[PDB]
Amino acid sequence: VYADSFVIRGNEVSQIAPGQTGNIADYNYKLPDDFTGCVIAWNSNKLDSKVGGNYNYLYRLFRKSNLKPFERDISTEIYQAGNKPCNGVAGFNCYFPLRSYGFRPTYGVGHQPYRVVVLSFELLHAPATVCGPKKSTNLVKNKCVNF
Amino acid sequence: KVGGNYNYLYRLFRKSNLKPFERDISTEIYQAGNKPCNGVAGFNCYFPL
Amino acid sequence: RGWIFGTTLDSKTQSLLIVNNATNVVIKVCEFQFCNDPFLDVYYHKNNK
Amino acid sequence: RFASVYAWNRKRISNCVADYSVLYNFAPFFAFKCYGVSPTKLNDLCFTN
Amino acid sequence: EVVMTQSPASLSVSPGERATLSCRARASLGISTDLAWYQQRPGQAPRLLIYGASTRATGIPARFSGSGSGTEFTLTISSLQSEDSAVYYCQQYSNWPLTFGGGTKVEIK
Amino acid sequence: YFKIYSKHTPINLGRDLPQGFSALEPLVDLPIGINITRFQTLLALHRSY
Amino acid sequence: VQLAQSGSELRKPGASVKVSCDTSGHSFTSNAIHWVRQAPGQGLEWMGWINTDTGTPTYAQGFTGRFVFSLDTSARTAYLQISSLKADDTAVFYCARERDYSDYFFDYWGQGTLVTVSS
Repeated sequence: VYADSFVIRGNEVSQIAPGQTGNIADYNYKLPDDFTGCVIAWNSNKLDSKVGGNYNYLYRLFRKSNLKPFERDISTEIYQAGNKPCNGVAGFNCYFPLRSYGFRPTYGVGHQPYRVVVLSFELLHAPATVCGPKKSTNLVKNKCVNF
Repeated sequence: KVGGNYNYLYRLFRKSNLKPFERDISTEIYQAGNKPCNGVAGFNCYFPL
Repeated sequence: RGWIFGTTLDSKTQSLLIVNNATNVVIKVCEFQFCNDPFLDVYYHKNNK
Repeated sequence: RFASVYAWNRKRISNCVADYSVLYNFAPFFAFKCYGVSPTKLNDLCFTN
Repeated sequence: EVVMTQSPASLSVSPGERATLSCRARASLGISTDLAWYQQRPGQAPRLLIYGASTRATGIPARFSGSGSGTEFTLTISSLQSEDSAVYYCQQYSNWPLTFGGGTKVEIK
Repeated sequence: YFKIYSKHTPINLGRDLPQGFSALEPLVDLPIGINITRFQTLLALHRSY
Repeated sequence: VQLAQSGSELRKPGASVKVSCDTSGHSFTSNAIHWVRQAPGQGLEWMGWINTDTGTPTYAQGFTGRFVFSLDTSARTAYLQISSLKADDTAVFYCARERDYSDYFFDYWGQGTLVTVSS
């Protein structure tokens, strides 16, 4: 069982799905088209916002290319967004990719922060490790039984 | 408004359903009975707006 | 002994540290800073010892 | 100010360059249900008006 | 978003002369008579002058007259007075980035 | 997913890459992820011959 | 027309300012109150509004966060709060009120409040 979670704006809840594209599903977190398993999302505006604004959340905005599914990139650097090479610090035609969110309780639905967790499974022919609430029985041989 | 917003109107009475993508802002007293609706209003006389 | 993987092999990017042991193996991918060189005593001579 | 349902106003758009992804930040909507084309690939097709 | 541009920047004319000021809004789809004019004497707060395309509010004399439609609007005045030392602004209540114009600095000689 | 297949094949008498046929068996799978695009070795050159 | 507004004060940097806007002078067919700011030598620019009977503020682009809009228990007297004043924060703050509902032109204006930053 793979339980990985993160916090995104409610406007991007529907973007977490196989085959989706956008500003958050192309640079930060991607789901494969043959994904088995599924996701759980619920509102968390109750403890993830302040009147002044919760600026503890960052999201990537600029990248060289769209990443492959199930990859992580926490690198921080300055994207080449102009003809003049980006020496450092900041400036015009040199955009820092990691921008912040502006969650606050005054905003309406859709803009409030949301808390989401996705569970990843895979049912292949591998030795089982986790199972459901069942009970074993005796083994019967040489008889027609529903195994 | 706490008192109540009465600035929005709609149409309720018509002779027949209209085709898709048409409008009608005309105002007239619909006849809803054998009694003619010459004007104003009355029993079996309905203002559609 | 071992293999190392990554995309840049620098401090800004994560990289693997698959290393072999006599009766163990250690795999812990982390954002390792530098990987200078295996420790060498300049001797590198096994014809005698 | 928005029009009434019985007097809805038709607004035309022509001869410009559109970007159907910037409208997410304009209003706090959530569904954006659409019928004939997926919202995923709105900024690739070319229309008449 | 809809933003104004106002010219001339400043006015310095003797009282009693007709003057015309133009407030143009850079909008593709226009404003459609959703404009207002304001007069702010130094000190006290601005006071309402004209609402709508040309209609005047309560307590304002018929000295002031306005016109315009669609994108361009013009204000015409007559019998300018000494106490009319003020800066005139224009506002559009058409979209919801409510902004004001650059202003015309009208000075009494 | 990082997959490793291995098989310890004996018989290396004279040929550097002897002919025949041998199939490698799965060993372990790891949830690494990342965008690995680099290969490097950690050969221990403290003593060689 | 002459809604009672708080007077001027002199504040040191890093202090806090409270500005009130009394309303009961007349009768109002509206459920909102507005605020207008003017630089000492520049023109007018909007900041936002709060909905009466709901207490929900609304902020503009460049005036978000630091500015505080509040109402009264009777939802009639509107207070303005600011903190961490800067050297360029000096300006005049007005209080504008609507005439009739859905008439977004301002007719009732307070006399204005002056805020000065010095030592």
